[PDB]
Amino acid sequence: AMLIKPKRLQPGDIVATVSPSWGGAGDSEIRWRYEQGVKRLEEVFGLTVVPMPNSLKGSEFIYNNPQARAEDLMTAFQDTRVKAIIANIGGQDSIRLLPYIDFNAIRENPKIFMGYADVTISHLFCHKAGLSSFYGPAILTDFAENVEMDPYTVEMVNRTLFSNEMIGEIQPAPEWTSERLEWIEINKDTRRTMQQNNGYELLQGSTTVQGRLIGGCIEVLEFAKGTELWPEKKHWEDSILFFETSEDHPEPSYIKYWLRNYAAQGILQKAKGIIFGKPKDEMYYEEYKHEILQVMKEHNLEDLPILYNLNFGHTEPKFILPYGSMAEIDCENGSFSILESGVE
Amino acid sequence: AMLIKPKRLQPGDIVATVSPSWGGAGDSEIRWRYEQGVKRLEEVFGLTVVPMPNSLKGSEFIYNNPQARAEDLMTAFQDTRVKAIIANIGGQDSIRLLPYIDFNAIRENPKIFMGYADVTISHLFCHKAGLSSFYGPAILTDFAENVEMDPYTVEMVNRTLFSNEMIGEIQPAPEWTSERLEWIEINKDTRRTMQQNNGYELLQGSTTVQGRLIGGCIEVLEFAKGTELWPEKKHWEDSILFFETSEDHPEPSYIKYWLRNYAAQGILQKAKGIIFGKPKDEMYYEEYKHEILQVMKEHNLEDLPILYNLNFGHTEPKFILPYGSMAEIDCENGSFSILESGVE
Repeated sequence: AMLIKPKRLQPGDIVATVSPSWGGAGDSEIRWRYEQGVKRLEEVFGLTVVPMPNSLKGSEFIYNNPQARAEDLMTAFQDTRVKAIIANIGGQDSIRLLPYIDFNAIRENPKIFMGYADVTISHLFCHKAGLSSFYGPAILTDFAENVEMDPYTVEMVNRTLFSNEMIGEIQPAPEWTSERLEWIEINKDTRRTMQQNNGYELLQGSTTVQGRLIGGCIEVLEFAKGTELWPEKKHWEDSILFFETSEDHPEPSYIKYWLRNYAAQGILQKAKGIIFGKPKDEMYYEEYKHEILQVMKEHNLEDLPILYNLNFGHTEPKFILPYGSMAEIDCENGSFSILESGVE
Repeated sequence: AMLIKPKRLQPGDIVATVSPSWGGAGDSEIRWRYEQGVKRLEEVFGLTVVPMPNSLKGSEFIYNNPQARAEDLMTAFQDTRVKAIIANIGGQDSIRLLPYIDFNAIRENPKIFMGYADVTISHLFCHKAGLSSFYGPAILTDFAENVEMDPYTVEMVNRTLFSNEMIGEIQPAPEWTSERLEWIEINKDTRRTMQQNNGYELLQGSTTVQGRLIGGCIEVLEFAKGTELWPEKKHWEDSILFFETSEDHPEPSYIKYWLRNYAAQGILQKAKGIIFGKPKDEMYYEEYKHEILQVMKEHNLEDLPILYNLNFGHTEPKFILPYGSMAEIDCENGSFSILESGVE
């Protein structure tokens, strides 16, 4: 392993919230939702939440100030009190933070960093600095789930961040949702409709493979390709890639194009296996499988283990993927496991 | 200059035709269209046209055999009798040729290579080999135009490939088209409806900049990012970038993402100017403008000269852009010029 494993959380610890992308958490009509997420962090996990100075100044300020976003991260990391850093929400332009990041400040201050979607860029900040981060729940989307948090997400947070024991087998969620419910306070007492779940889907493969995890939102990863933010070649060696599609529902052909580029970099030929998150609203659920299998066929990778319909990405509930942690794709059973603890 | 300038073309010369991407040129109901385009090269320019062994074996074969596609490319170069190579048509999967390219075969045999769209990847083959190639007309799209080749396209071919004089100023075409007329022989005497062209639009800038051309199809350029097919850092210094959208009609927001990536690589900061080809069907004509200007605003580049609606790309008629040749954007006169000769 080439990534520092951060120390586990425990009640009483300080957790900093940041807005590395969209600054919507500071907005007047979305603020209620942020405070609700904070409320769950304090009550369900016994944590203390401290927002970094610029993280709530509104989406207008934060957009025009990518520099202000970066120093929030630096402030959060350089603070020895802060034990974990959780992104409020994704967005789309956190790549503008690139020339303002002190990677050394991350390397010297190892701690839990969590988020997904566009926060993937921030995960590449930690990765390059040599720090293992966590692809998982964000404040506005997961910790602020109306009425009550999903027991599945809560369980997975306890196992990955609050326990130093091996995570192990990851079971599919009993139900799932991606239903659109506007973040206006009039809806805080309304539950979201849950669709029943199917379980994991094995597209191809017939052996049990083991590799370290790397990847994220497949759209967002394109933003960093060709840049200095892109991980070294040694990181892709013997790896389990995880991809997931965003809320914008990318056309099946774009999934094909992007996978073709991973083969052009030689990444797909290095992988031990691949896992895919559940598409939002299960849109293009069948079309995506066609394009994935076509690419593997085009590049003679028809024996590379691929798991489908996992509970991570733009669908709730989620589990947590620690970057660099050893994972396992059991084709014989169609199961997925993380063969170590998320935290030291 | 860092790219080798090929020898000029003259009557009697042998021109090779290749299918680096879609191999539909050899299909039984399209072969007529190939022969029509060849007929013009033989009669208008007085050239001898020779098909490469695998280039007319059909779309299905050529799709399943990217190595055979590369073997055609290597054959055309290594044969000292061939003075020019012209792609038949674009596609989407020419990136799959990469594992079969001998770059030493290209740099030991400098000659004219011309094409566009997905043939951008093949231009990067020449680019890495150190050869100046020509972003322009292909066989099936331009030369095989029904009833008659557009004089504008014919003029620019003679001014770029047959003449070792300074190309000079490129004037906008009076009319334009990208109408979908099916390539079946019954439609051969039916002409395509033309649209009116309103000239070049300067989006921003007020200076006179000079730089060497580099770019291509902005969608296809994405295929090569992060790969060893991506041009060295020295090639992006003091450059005039040319981008163009394909027939897929990419979302305006995707144009924003890609330009953000160029800004994250530091490419946009090193640019002397940027030019954009007319999008197909002029779809998202005004939407693209906003996204282009929004990106420049995000990175403090609002003084960077940007020309819009030039006559290259997925629209007929076309002019030709030699990679690496010294170009110029005159914001005062709102014009575009090439201060070099396309051929030696």
